[PDB]
Amino acid sequence: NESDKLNEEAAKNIMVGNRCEVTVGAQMARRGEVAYVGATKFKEGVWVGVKYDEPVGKNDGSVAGVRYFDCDPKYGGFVRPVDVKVGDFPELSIDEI
Repeated sequence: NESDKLNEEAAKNIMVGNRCEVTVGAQMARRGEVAYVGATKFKEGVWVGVKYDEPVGKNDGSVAGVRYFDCDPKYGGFVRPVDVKVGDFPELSIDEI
């Protein structure tokens, strides 16, 4: 009950194309771009599909044979809106310093 409310609230400002940072549980934060926001076929509620900067995801934009977005293998992930912050989150990389 409380979780659905928290997820619905967090999703209101999450738009496809937004840069983002994903923090799932204990894991290291990972940045990418929002590729999907809304309901899916695999579980009820709101999901955020992310196209990650590094191959640190779990999918290729598809889950259970259903395509939701396009990306390379291991660059995609689906997480709950509460685990996603959107804003100016540029790619963590240093060319030369």
